[PDB]
Amino acid sequence: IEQDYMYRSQQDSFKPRLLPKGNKASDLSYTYTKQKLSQIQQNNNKELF
Amino acid sequence: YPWNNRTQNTLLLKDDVGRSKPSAYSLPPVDYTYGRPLERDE
Amino acid sequence: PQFSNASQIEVGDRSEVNHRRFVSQSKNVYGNFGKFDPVSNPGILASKTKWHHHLQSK
Amino acid sequence: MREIVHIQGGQCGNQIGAKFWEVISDEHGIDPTGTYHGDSDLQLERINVYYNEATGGRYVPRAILMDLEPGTMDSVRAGPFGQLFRPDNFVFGQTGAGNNWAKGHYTEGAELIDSVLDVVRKEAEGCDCLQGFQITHSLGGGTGSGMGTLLISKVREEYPDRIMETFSVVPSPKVSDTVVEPYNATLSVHQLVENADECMVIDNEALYDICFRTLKLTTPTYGDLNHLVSAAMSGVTCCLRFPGQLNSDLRKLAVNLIPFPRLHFFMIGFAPLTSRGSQQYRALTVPELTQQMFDAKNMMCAADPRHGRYLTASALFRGRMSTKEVDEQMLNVQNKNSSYFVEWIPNNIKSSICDIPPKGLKMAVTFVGNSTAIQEMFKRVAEQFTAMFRRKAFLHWYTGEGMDEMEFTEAESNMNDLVSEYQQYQDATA
Amino acid sequence: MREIVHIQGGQCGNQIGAKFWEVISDEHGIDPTGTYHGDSDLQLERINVYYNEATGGRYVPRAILMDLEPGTMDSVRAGPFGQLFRPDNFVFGQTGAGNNWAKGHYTEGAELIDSVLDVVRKEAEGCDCLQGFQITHSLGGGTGSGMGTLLISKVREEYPDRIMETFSVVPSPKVSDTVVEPYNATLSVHQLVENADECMVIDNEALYDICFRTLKLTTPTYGDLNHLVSAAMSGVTCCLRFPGQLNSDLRKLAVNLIPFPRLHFFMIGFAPLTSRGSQQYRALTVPELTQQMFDAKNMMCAADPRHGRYLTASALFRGRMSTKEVDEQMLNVQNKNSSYFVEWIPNNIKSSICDIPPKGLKMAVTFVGNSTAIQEMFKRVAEQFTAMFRRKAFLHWYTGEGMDEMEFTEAESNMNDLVSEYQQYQDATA
Amino acid sequence: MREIVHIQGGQCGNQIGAKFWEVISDEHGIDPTGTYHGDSDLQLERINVYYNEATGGRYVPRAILMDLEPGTMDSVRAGPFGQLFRPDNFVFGQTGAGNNWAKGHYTEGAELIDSVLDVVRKEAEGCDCLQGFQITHSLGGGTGSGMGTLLISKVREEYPDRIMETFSVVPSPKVSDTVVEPYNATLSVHQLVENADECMVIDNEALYDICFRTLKLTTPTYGDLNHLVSAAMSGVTCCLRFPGQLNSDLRKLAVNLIPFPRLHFFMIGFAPLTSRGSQQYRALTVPELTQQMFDAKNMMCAADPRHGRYLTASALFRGRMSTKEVDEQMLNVQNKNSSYFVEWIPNNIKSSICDIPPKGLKMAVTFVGNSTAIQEMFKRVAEQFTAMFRRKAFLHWYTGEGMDEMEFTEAESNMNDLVSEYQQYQDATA
Amino acid sequence: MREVISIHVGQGGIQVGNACWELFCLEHGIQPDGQMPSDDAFNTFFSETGAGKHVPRAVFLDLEPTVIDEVRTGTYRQLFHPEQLISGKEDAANNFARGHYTIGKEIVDLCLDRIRKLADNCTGLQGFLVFNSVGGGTGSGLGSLLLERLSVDYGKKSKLGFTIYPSPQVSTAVVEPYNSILSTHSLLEHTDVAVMLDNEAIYDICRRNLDIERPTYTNLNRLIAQVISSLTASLRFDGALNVDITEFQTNLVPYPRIHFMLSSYAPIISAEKAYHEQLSVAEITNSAFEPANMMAKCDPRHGKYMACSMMYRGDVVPKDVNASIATIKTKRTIQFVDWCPTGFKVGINYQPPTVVPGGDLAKVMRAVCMISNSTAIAEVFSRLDHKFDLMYAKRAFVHWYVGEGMEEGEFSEAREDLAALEKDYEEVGIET
Ligand SMILES: Nc1nc2c(ncn2[C@@H]2O[C@H](COP(=O)(O)OP(=O)(O)OP(=O)(O)O)[C@@H](O)[C@H]2O)c(=O)[nH]1
Ligand SMILES: Nc1nc2c(ncn2[C@@H]2O[C@H](COP(=O)(O)OP(=O)(O)O)[C@@H](O)[C@H]2O)c(=O)[nH]1
Ligand SMILES: Nc1nc2c(ncn2[C@@H]2O[C@H](COP(=O)(O)OP(=O)(O)O)[C@@H](O)[C@H]2O)c(=O)[nH]1
Ligand SMILES: Nc1nc2c(ncn2[C@@H]2O[C@H](COP(=O)(O)OP(=O)(O)O)[C@@H](O)[C@H]2O)c(=O)[nH]1
Ligand SMILES: [Mg+2]
Repeated sequence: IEQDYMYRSQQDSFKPRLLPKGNKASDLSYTYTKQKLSQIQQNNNKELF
Repeated sequence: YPWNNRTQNTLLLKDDVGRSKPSAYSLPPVDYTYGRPLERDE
Repeated sequence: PQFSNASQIEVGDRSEVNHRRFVSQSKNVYGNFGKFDPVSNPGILASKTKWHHHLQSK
Repeated sequence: MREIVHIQGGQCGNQIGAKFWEVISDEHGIDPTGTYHGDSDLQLERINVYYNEATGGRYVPRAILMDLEPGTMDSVRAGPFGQLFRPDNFVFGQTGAGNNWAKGHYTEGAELIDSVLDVVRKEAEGCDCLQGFQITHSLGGGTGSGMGTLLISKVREEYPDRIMETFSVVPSPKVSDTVVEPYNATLSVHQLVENADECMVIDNEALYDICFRTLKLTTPTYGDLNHLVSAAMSGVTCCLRFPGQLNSDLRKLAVNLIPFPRLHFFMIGFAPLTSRGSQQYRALTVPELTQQMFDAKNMMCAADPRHGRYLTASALFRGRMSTKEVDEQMLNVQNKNSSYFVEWIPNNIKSSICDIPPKGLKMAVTFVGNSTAIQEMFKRVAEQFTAMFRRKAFLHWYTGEGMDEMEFTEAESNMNDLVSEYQQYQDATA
Repeated sequence: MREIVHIQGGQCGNQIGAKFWEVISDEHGIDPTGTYHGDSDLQLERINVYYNEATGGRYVPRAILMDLEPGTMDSVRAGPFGQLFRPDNFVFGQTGAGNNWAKGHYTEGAELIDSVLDVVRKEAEGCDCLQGFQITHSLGGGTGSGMGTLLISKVREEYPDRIMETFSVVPSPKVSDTVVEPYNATLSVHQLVENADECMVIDNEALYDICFRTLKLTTPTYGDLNHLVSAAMSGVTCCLRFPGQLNSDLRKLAVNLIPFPRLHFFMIGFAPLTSRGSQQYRALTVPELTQQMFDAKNMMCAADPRHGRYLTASALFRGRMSTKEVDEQMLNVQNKNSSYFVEWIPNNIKSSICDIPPKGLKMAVTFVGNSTAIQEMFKRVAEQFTAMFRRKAFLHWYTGEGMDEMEFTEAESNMNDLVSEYQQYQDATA
Repeated sequence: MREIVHIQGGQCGNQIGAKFWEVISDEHGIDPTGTYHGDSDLQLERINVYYNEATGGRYVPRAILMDLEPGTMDSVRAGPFGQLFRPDNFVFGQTGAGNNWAKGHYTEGAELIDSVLDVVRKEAEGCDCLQGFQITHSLGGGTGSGMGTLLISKVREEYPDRIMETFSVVPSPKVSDTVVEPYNATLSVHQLVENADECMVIDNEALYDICFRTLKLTTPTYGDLNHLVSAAMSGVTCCLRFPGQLNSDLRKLAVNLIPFPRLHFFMIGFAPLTSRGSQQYRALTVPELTQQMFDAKNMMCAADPRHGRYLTASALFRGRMSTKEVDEQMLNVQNKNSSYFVEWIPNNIKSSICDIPPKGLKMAVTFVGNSTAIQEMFKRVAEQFTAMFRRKAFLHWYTGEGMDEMEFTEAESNMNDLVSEYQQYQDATA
Repeated sequence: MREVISIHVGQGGIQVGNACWELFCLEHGIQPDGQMPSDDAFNTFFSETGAGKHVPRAVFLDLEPTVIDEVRTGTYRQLFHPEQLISGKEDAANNFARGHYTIGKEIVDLCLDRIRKLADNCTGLQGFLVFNSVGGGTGSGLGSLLLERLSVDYGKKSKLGFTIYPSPQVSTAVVEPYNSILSTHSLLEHTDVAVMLDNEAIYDICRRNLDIERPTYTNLNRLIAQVISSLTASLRFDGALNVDITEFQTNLVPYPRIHFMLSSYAPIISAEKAYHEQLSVAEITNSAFEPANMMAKCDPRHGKYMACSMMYRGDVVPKDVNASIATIKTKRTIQFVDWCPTGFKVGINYQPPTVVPGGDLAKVMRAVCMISNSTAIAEVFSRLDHKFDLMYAKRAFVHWYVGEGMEEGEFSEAREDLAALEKDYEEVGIET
């Protein structure tokens, strides 16, 4: 009984972690936005050969 | 975690035995003097 | 056949979560004292009171 | 504190008790291994009313299982939630009673009764401040109706002050199981009237009618009737086990329900009861709860409340609600149906509120009513009993075991006196 | 100017697409020969959204038709308005799927999608600024559910920023005509939630429900059901093609209806709907339209929205009216049904006005609602899947093309997680 | 604008209501096609009271039709003025009640009233401001008395403040055409006293008597009787639709005419009634009108008011006249017949004037009276009830489908109490 | 330097007392744990622990632990001294005999031990406050015992009893008339002043003024605490006209037998968003005299007034009260006994009434509390006498009392004590 209560007490203290971060196509669009917005400046940076 | 006589919720869950009754509210830390002080006249 | 009593009358509908099931009226009504910025605008007080009463009832 | 012990007797009593203990364990968050699984801290606040502390934190009920046949105990133990009970409380005979009131009250009871008295007195001395006794039995059998009432009489003898209430499943005439039902039922009524402080009668016909009409289930079993009885019975101690606006323990009910000491037979009912295919809509408010409470067909007895006048009534509200509405609804019911209430008892309805609703419900109501309609169920049993005593058949087995017709003659006269004095107050005017 | 392309697959998708283009052509006054017939210049101001420009002053739709069996394309050509479609846009297989998800998604779908992906890539480049994609297919069929969901995966990979909308028809357990529909339905659902930005559920049971009772026509046919979907399909994108007091495109609706990206399953309904012998008797007004819009039986899904909570809702009014009728009624319906709307998002309803009514009507409303009550149809489908999968019935066909049981296991977990996520957000309080 | 809705049930309600809508449409100048072709502007000022306008300019009555069989609904649709009623307002079953109260109130009535209650609810909230309800049904029949009284109870718990009227065709033993009248007559009366605010009883024998003697018609038909009842109905709400000197609506009638809550049964009459061949030989003056409306044989009930004392009466004059005669004649008839008016209430007659009389008439009067002479209908019905209930004849049909003799006793008991109290004030003195 | 001790007995007294101590800490800035965050008015109701927290001057009595441990586990566990929360073992169960002769004597000794332990600490006692609901066993049985014992322990010390008499028609018990009659005889000569606080009137005020269709016991206690706060506000706050506790019962009591009061409070303003109104003194006084506004179901127009005490708190000027009082006298519906030409006593306090955050009432600059003595108070005694008449006629529920230390006698003189009391009101109000 003591071990049962130890296990339940240690397992019951963890729960309030939700942080909705589902990203399946939203992540793809987000990466596309970063890529274009960050790489336009880098495109207007290269030195000619 | 209030299992039986383990952690402070209320005296009913305490039901302490053996030596004394456990601390309940907060109590002063270690060695506070209890009561109205005296012996002052300026 | 199913052995023993095998009751299925299911008096409670269940599948309903009541987070405030064990909150007594004597406990909750007398000790909220939540928010209530000491503002002098009657409208703010009235809106806050309506929201507080809605939260208490629900 | 103010704890109550449980002693269940007979097959009917054990069937009631198993489901009752399952219901209580579910309410208080206890697994069939006696390990706490509650979520709120109010669940262990008053667990000591029914439960005790064992080493390691295991909780065990104060139930005493007693009968004459081992077939009930070895089945209730093999069933679910049977591990809570201590085997020391498992006491039973080996010869049976044969549903014979004389046999189970005179012959084999005299020597088996010592062990059950020893265990019940051990439990009573173990508990700190006893409040009352509860016993579940039936008057249609022999071992129950006889042995239980003998035990009740003597435990009253050593505890004349503590209250004591019992639940009785009185036999019904339309669905009869035993040919000797009038005999032992009359004997149990005679031995119980002066011993039980409170008595609650349950009709199996009424349970069938309720389950057929409002539950709309085509196939009922003994589990469902036991479930209804267990719910209605556990609703009584709600304010005793949980905080409420107006707590009202068993002693409070006794004062407000019994006007005269010989009138303590009650009918009970429960609400709400929705169908299994109930749509998800609205919520239960007070007016529908009280309407279904005072509905006559909701009563758990074959006696029709509209056939008589209510001496008094009691309502046990479960849930979180205000107090004005329940009082004005009781006053509205009284003003609407004053013809069903005797007029020399103004405001003859008691109300109580408990702040912990049954799990899975928003609101619930328990009804206990002392009405003058129980005279019919006494009258029909008496008519059967006199007809089945004039024959003087099946009488030789009863008389050949130490008794004779004197007890029957004095019992029928006493029970007739009960009906006469019970109708006297119904016909009395202010 | 923010045009969209149309893609339709499967037998059901082709019939929905065949009748949908008839409604749009009539709305913009295009004859079966592809020549303009309209009266006002407003019908030509935004013609480029759906029709490309061809020589001679004729228009051709930018719709790609796909199937695994060419018999469907022979039928769609011989129907009315069948000459508008460009013959190059037909891409077809010569084998068929045979109501098998595996065959249409691994063997035949993979080898054929190279051709169709080239066509849709060519169509997208032609436009100056793409707005999005819309898909019409059935989730119970083989080619529609199998290859249709794989094309969505490929298109999403190469066009991330664009929005995708799917009018999906899932089979209901009441009107069931395919034994193996539970397998290919759940497999597509897991794939659909991964990539599709918007999903709109349609049930043949609900379409039959509307026809029998609302329109009161004795013998409906598949043409009647296709007409209801086509009316709703054109309504959602109306304001993008016509001016109005308040503008709204597909992206705007997606922003105001999707709080979390995994919750993108909506239900649609169309109003008004009147019988032939009842048009002379009903007065068309905004209060009448709003009352029918939230009617539970008016939805095109088997899910009953009164069993859950509307997370968000949207309304697109078509016709000429003042904003007071719109704004006041949406406020009124939210106040009277505060129990059917979740509390932590106040004012969770969106209104739009377009001043061009349909032909023969003076007012029309298209409704798109996001509700947690849609989880129950997923539960019913998953209920039938687990009943069949434990016995591994009809499994050797699905394992015959290399797909293994772990994908079957993966489908159950992801489907259950989606159902659980709906339940969590319904039972939440501030 | 304080509009009223109409509900008609049973065969009587359908026939009376159909004839009623003919008179009102004629009064308001509405053709059977629903297009206005009236004469004066006064006919449109308050047309919203009885009619709803649909798009296109046609007016449709706001009436609900009730029956358990399509036998009478098809005829009224095929008859004249049958195109006015909206087809969505026709609700019916397929089994019928068969002159059984319980069938229309417990088994078939309960399952069917869910649909019709939706129609009434939609009709009520659609209009701006309710004024009340008016009911036309029969108490000696199955579907009219059974389902009819159930809906009165159902709508009462939803609209507790709105007024409600009934035009009840109670049976008379002289016209004996049903052998089960006393059973379902008492039950309907018992339910009608707690919910209906105003009841106006009608008898066929009284109506037949008026036709033979006053109109001197050699052979009448239900068409003639239905017109006389419809004439009284329109006269009650005359001031609610047209300008006048002393307007009086339905609520003003109840306040003046109901001294006590349980005294709300009235007897009505109409004047002037004149034979065809002797119309031009007599003058139309207020002294002539007031002489006939107090005639004991002019009212629609077989009871003789000269066997009791009036508590309160009301007269609703119509047309152009002088208030001096109206006030003087009422005082004159109240003094010369002081023995027929109860003393402890002074000036127990109310008068009202409306300027617009019915088409083709100069002046008309509707008389509504509250007299103790209505106890004869309840006394005679109760006598037949107990004469048949004593032997329990014709009883198994009721008790075989969920009815019990308990509420037969309750219904008879309450009605008998109503009789005792209703004639109590006849002997009461100040 | 001035102190008052409050005693709570029974569930009715405990619950109403919980609201009062919530109110008092808010007025004086005391946190729920008792620690001052971030003078000496609190000395009337609190005693300093020496450094830091404060302790209320109260003791809680009941025969059931259900209410007491709820306080010990609620949000106010941090405040009370652990031994003033006296808890019993078994309840009286609406049985006056049990609370007076069976189980009340094992706890009354403990209470008086704690009673003296609070009186000796203080020095300037003015009077005792006791709260109880008369329609119960332990509420009335212990209250009668405490008053009788305290009568000989202290003698001339003032005592205030805010009893809650049963409503004319609504009630929660069925044998509550028995307890009310017996206890009334005990407190007819043991308490200096008592007030009528039946439940129906408080329901009517909540339904009408607050416009609340959902009133429960929480709302009623909040209204009662407001009367208490206004009643003792002159003791701890500076006012234009200070009036003490001993200033009350020397002015409101013509003869020692007649000392029953009734209360009224105004204005009762809901918590809405309107501009409200200034609520001048002249109009708030008119509402205080409204027969429907009285906190007891007593019709003052059915009798004659004897004396009236009115308390104003806010920024009320003495001239406004004097003008308002004169207008009230001219009104015909309000009349006084001939042998009492002057019958008004007024007290004015500067401190405005406080508002509980989350409560129902709103903030107002003016308020009035009324305590009056009228001949009409004889009507409540008559109705309970008739109710108790139909009870004792057939001797119902009597055997429960008889078997628990009561004999048949006490119901006899309890009748005659009220009959004598009723006759006293009739003869006082007659014209000279
Ligand atoms: N105003 C108010 N009155 C209450 C409250 N609780 C109980 N009462 C009154 O108390 C009366 C009945 O007494 P009980 O509730 O039984 O309390 P008691 O008198 O101490 O008796 P016990 O229950 O044995 O403790 C009722 O008539 C109520 O009027 C409350 O919270 N507020
Ligand atoms: N409600 C209910 N009735 C029961 C149950 N078990 C038995 N009965 C009734 O009890 C009657 C027989 O009682 P019996 O077994 O002779 O009682 P015993 O002699 O004390 O065991 C039968 O008519 C049954 O209807 C039960 O679990 N619930
Ligand atoms: N609403 C609608 N449903 C259709 C239509 N045609 C077929 N269906 C449904 O689609 C199901 C068969 O799908 P199927 O043709 O095998 O899909 P496919 O394999 O992708 O072509 C049937 O159960 C029909 O109910 C249509 O025109 N409209
Ligand atoms: N005045 C009048 N009475 C009618 C008419 N139709 C039926 N009745 C009377 O109604 C009684 C029969 O009622 P019934 O139609 O069977 O009631 P239901 O079955 O509930 O609809 C008969 O005695 C008729 O006299 C009508 O058009 N006018
Ligand atoms: Mg108590």
